[PDB]
Amino acid sequence: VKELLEAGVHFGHERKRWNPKFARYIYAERNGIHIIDLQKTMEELERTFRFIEDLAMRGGTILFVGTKKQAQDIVRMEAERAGMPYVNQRWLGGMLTNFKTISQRVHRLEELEALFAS
RNA sequence: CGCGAGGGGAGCCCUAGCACAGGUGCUGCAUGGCCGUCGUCAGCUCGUGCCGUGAGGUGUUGGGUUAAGUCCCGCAACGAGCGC
Repeated sequence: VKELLEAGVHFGHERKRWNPKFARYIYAERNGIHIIDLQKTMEELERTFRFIEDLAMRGGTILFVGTKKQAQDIVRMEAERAGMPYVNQRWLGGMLTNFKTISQRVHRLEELEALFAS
């Protein structure tokens, strides 16, 4: 089930504007674009979900983020459809790093959300 | 007190003396207060996060607008205070 899906049309991307580090994940350069090695992809997908799963079952929250248009919307979906926080707009600076202070606004949200109906 | 004369006496006053007052005498570079000026000009900063060996940055650089740090949209920043 997996392979086919991917092999479908979900691999190989940016071309000639890469990073040599990422050279471990790549099959070849067809007509220009870098054809990522899915074979290896799979292997990694595993360990990844393993982690996700080994966490999704222990009451742990995850934070998804995607501030790019060619991927905004969807991320908005998959998040609400999982109750997992997320970021679709401008990922403010110091969120995680200055949470306590960013939160201050979240509180200001309800501060109004309440004064809304009154 | 006292028949009374007169005698003691608390304020206030006059003399004497003691302790002290008073000085627009100096220092506005010892000061408080208050006033004048840049100028009512659009400005000056703070809390936390982040960058930087550090002084310090970022915020408050950029795009449009305004009498305006006025408002907006952007953004490793997220907000706030004194000014407007």
